[PDB]
Order: sequence, then structure tokens, then C-alpha cells
Amino acid sequence: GAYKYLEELAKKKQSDVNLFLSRVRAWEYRQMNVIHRASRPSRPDKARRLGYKAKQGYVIYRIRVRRGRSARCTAEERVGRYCSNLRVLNSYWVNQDATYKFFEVILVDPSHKAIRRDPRINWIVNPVHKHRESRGLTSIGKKSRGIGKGHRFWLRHNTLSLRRYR
Amino acid sequence: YVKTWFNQPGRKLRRRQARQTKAAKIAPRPVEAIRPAVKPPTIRYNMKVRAGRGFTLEELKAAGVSRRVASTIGIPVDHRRRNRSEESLQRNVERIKVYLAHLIVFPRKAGQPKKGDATDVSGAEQTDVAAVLPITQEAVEEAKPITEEAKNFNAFSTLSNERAYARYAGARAAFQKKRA
Amino acid sequence: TKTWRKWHVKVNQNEKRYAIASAVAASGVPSLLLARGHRIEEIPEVPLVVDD
Amino acid sequence: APGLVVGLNKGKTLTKRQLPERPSRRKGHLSKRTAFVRSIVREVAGFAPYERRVMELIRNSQDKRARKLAKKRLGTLKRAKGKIEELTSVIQSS
RNA sequence: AAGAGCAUAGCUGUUGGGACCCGAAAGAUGGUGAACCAUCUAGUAGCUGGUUC
RNA sequence: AUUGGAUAUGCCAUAUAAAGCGCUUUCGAAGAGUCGAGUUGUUUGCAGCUCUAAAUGGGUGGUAAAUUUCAUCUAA
RNA sequence: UUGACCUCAAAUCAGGUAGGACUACGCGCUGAACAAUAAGCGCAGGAAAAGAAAAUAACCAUGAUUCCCUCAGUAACGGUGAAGCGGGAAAAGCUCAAAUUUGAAAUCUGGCAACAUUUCUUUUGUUGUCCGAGUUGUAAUUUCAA
Repeated sequence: GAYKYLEELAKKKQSDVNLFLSRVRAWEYRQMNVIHRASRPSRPDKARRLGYKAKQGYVIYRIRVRRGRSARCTAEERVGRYCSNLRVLNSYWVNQDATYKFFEVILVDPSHKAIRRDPRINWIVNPVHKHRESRGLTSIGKKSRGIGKGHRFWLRHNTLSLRRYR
Repeated sequence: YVKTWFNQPGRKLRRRQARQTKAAKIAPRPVEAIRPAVKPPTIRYNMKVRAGRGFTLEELKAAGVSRRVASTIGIPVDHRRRNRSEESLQRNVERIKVYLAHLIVFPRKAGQPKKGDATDVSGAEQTDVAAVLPITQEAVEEAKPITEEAKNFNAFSTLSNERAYARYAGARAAFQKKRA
Repeated sequence: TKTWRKWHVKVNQNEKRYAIASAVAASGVPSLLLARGHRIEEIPEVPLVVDD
Repeated sequence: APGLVVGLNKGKTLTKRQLPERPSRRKGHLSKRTAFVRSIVREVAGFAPYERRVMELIRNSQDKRARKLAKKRLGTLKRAKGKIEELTSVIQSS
């Protein structure tokens, strides 16, 4: 496959080729709206490994956020507020300038008939998965609120336990 | 705030009805799955034997059942655990062996015996696994003679100095590499 | 009045068994039965045993 | 294990069985395919400026300054020493 | 140096919870109107008053 | 009155089939502005800011020693 | 002179979907004069969140998460205040990206005609056919336990 070359290229973020392409694309994204639909992801490898498939129901929205709460998280919440009939799967980074952080956000149509019949993604249809980022359940949100497995990561103390026999 | 326990008899009765409902749902098969014999991991508890999560892939390989068949017939499989002392190989092996020996698998598709599952089916009975497969504690020894060679073995000859030898091993090893 | 008043009280299990035995033995003394208020003026025998 | 508690042999004396190697530990192993891909991307993408700066530091035998500067860029000594050794192999390869 | 403690109940004292009851301006949060309102609040009370055969 | 799914039964099915496990003559891809470092805020965690990775590498600890072995796990 | 592909519009075009209320309990952000609290803002379910180790440990080793007892008012910090181990309640495992099928895009939405089925003339599909989506990658196989 041609994907192995893609993230190896994507890792070299200070390369001249990526450095040029970031700026020309950043100049363009500044001149569309702050949020706008994209026909296809600018990094197909990144979206693909984040759960995107090139089939009806999946959709990509590009967005930019002022720098200076995480920039990643604010991207999803604004997209979810915009495309309010969708369940937003994930998000990933693309570009910066001196002032902006650019993100591309993957959303899945919960009511679409192609998504509902695909067992790998039906879990997003179930009602508990609506507006995850308002609840902080996405990849960045789960990491932001410190949830993980380890020693490194309230109302079980302030409560007073009074058993029947004490 | 203030956690009260006035539901304690109620919660106990809920679990009873949970077990009775669960058991009656799957009556033919035992209510409780089997667990391996495992040793607690610390110097305070390492002498004891308790029930672990599942049998490691070494043991199912030795016992002659695949990791797929074991899950179907009620043998839990633990992949994280790895068993290194071949007794832990052993003690879990016949544990699987005797479980298979007392196990009776009802044939699928209208009771024609497939492979070696079983032939009789009227022997359907729901038994406590810890009855047929209780977990025992360590086998302690009793009434062993002689060992007067251990008599001359005057304990601290090992303990006091080997503990000092262990303490000073790093300094000693540094010394040997230094003058070399 | 709060619900978390101490409603239930522990008793040593042996003490509970002690008292149950003492009440059982006390059930075999006709003087104790009469004082408690039972009408055993014509009972054949205390303790009283009927067949299986 | 001398049937005892203490020492740099301590433990309960048993016959350890040689456990097999599990695929999780395979991580870090080189694949000729990915090694080829890394060769391709290195040849086409180029280098960031900071390793560019340090390599003529190796070229003009300015090793100590380059090592210190590489440490400043990345953050750890092992990352720095890993960096300079691979650039040097690039230097002799060129 | 030939172990005396463990558990339960009661009484009394003390420490903390609104803490024997009643009572000070104030402060915060969020509102309404062109100061007011509701919660935090049962506050700070080192005192005043009362405290039952 | 529906329904619980099992039991038996009847009819289609398609079934030129695929999968599990002895072996390997080997190959094993494994998630990047992410990890991390410095810095500022706030309750190690997270966040802004500048830099920015690697493949037996990386995280984490018992050891050592301030580095080391060893153990354990495989993040984004 | 025409046709593709791409970018963007427009429709009182066909089909869908979002708002609002409840908020005891869930998960967030913010946060006071106590308190990671009250108030404020956002968003769910019958439960939610967490969850199949980048976890423990230093042992004869443990083995997803959640909860209870214990650890323990201990470690640690300077009044705050855990966790590993042990016992118990409950137990259930897994799915993608990373390689090809190149002797066949084998995949999928929708329009139309039939066959059905229904908690149900209200539901849910199937077959055929057409069209579009899709090689900037839909299927099959594989997920490190391999």
C-alpha cells in the first residue's frame, strides 16, 4: 500500500515540502469560512486510521481556531454545534500559521442507511453516543479529563458510611 | 453525603434472585465457571493458593483443547498471565483434565455425537464446580526424619553473611572490576 | 430527627446463643410458665412432647 | 535460588521452564519494507535545519558543540547521541 | 521474668459536626427593576436573653 | 391474547464450500505537532506558549549506579 | 464546435435529522465568598462513566473495568489523605489503520417492478432491475493473546 509512505512523510513536519505545503494550504484555509465542508481529507492516511472510510455517511469538516481549554477539543464542539444532526467520530490536525490551529474533523451520519447497516460503526447510532464532545468522551476529551489506566491518573471520600451494625 | 445501609437485606435478596434467575436461565450448565489455581503475588501471601482469572495459553495447549473450544465450553482463558514454574503448568493441567473428565457436552444438531462430545444427555445436572473441583491449599509435609546435616547447618552461616554478601556484592563487584 | 440514628445494635453471637438456651431451659420449668401467664394447670408434662 | 531468602541468587529453588517469546516484545524490530520506506522518505523529504547545522559541525570536527546543540534541540542525551551517530553514517555514506 | 486482652450495652467527661435555644453589620453567586429578590446560611456570637418535675 | 426460546416434526437450503489445530523453510507491516523537554497558569493530571522525537524503539518501575542492568507494558 | 472532471451556487426537488422540557442519579466546562463545593453554561441514559493494561509489582509472582470490606487515618504532603496486596459482589470478550484480489470492486446508498414479513394495513426486509457512491480504496483475510 501507499499509506506507509504517508505518515512517514507526515512525521517529518519540518521538511521543506511539508513546510511549503502547510503555508499555501494555510493561506487558502484562511480565505474560506472558519468552518467548511471538505470533499476529501487532506491526509487520507490519518483519517483512515482514525476510523474514516471513503463511503457514504462519513464526512469531513475543516476548521481553524485562534491560539493563545485545548484547541483540539474546541474544534469538535464547534463542529458538533454546527453539524448538529451528526455524531462526530474523531478529529486530527493539519496546519498552523502564527495565529491559527487548523483541524479536520470526522463525523458520521447516525440516521444514514449505509452507516446503520455496517456493524463496525453501528455503535455510533445508539443514543448514548450523541454529542460526545459536550460530554468529553472523544479521544482528546478522554485524554484531557485525565482518564486512563495506571497510577498516574471525589465523592468516595466526602460521603459518610453508616452501616446497619456499627 | 451520608451513605446509609437500610437496603442491605434488600440488596442481598436481589443477588439471590439474580443467581436463581441466572442459574434457571442456563440450568443445564454450571452457574460458576472454573478458575485456575494461582498464588498471590507478595511475600506475605505467596504461600497461599487462590483462584485466578483464567488458564494461560500454555495450559490449554498442554491440555489438548484449543483456545476457541475452551471458551465455548466454559473454560475462561487469560492471555495476560504467563506461567513459568512447571508446577503451575502441572497444577492447572490436571485441573483442566479432571474438568474435562467430568464434563459432558450435549451434541449439537439433534443429538448425533460429533467428534467426542458425548452420547448420554439425560445426565444433565447443574453442580457446584467448587464441589467437583475444590481449590486446595499448599500440600504441607508431616513426619520427615533425619536432616542432621541441616543440624550442623547453623542458620546464620547463610543468613547473616549472605545477607551481608548480598549487601556488599555491588561494592565487591566494583572492587573486582577496578583493580582489574 | 435524622434517619441515620443508630437503629440496629450488635450483640455477641455467643451471648445470643447463651440467651436462647436459657430461654429454652426456662421453657421446661412449670413455675416459669405459670408466672409468665400460661395456663398449664392440667398439662400432662413440662416439657410436653407429642409424637411425630 | 539456594532454597533461601536472601542473596543475589535468592528465591524458592525450582526448575524454571523457558517461557516463549510473545509478540508484544516484537516492537522495535526492523522490517526490510519499512526500512526501505524510511530510506525513501529520508532521501526525498530532506532534513530539518538543526541537523543540517550540526552535520558540517561534524564535517569541520566540531563534535562537542554539535553534541551539546543536539541535546538542546531534542532534550535527552540518548536522543542526541542516537541522532549524531546516524547523521555521521550519512556523512560517511555521502 | 510463667502473657490479658477482644467484643457488646450503659453512664459520665471531652473533641468535631448547625451542636442547648434566640439574636450583629456584613460577603459571595445568580437574577429583577430603574435598589430589590432567591440561594449559599442553620455564618462569623470572644456576647445579650432564655433554658421546663 | 400474544409472546420466552428451547423439544419433536415438516419443507426449503445449497454445501464445487470455509474454518479450528500438527508443522513451519519467514515474514511479520503495529496509530506524530504525538511522546518528550523547557516554560506560564491551575486543580503528578491538564492547559497556553517555543522547540520537537525515535525502532528492540517507547512508557513505566525494582535495582544499580546517577548510569546501569533487570522487570513489566505496547500510548498518541 | 462539443464532451468530460473539478470548485461553487440554486430548488416551495425527493428523503432524513437538530432544537425544547425533565435533570434525583451521569459526564463535562466554569467557579465563588469552605471547595476540585453552591450558583452559571453544555450534554446523556435507564443507568451513565470506566473498561480488555504503554497496569501491578520485586513474589513460589498478579492479570480489563465498576462496587463493598480491608489496607488506613497508614504512606505521602503540610489539617489534608491515597494506592499495591488479601477477601467478596460480577464476570465477557473484542473491532479497525498499518500488506493485494489484481485472473476480475468480489462492496455500498438511492429510484422503479415484484415477493414477502409485521406488536403493526402503521413495521421490517428480500429479490430483480436501473442509477449513483467508490481505485485519493468499498469487500474478504489479520490486530501482537497474534
